[PDB]
Amino acid sequence: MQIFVKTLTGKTITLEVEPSDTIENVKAKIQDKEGIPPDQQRLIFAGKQLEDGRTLSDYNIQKESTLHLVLRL
Amino acid sequence: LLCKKGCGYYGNPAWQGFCSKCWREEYHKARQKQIQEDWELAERLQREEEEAFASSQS
Ligand SMILES: [Zn+2]
Repeated sequence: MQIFVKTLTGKTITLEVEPSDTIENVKAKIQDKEGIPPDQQRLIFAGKQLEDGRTLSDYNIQKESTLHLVLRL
Repeated sequence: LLCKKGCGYYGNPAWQGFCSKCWREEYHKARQKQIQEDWELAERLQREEEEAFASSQS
């Protein structure tokens, strides 16, 4: 399925993912497209920072959901 | 009974009383408010990383 990951700086990343994907997995995917390392990434959906060991389905992230990416410094 | 937006179609219990089309409109509305809210939060959190970095190198 597709989900979109918006940055604050004018970019939307489209990812190919499964409800079963871990957050760690999704961040690996962002490293693939964007060259950003997983540990520089904070992902947000529905008011919450997403945890590395949980899956998209744990958050009811469905087809076409939009997450936000913030950079960790 | 009938759709709560007053559509003239029947609403579905599994969709809070709404019909297929009216429920898709509510769903879209909710998902826009969620994206706005997450944007606001991602601003807060970005402000905060830049500050935490800045006081770290100050
Ligand atoms: Zn209706």
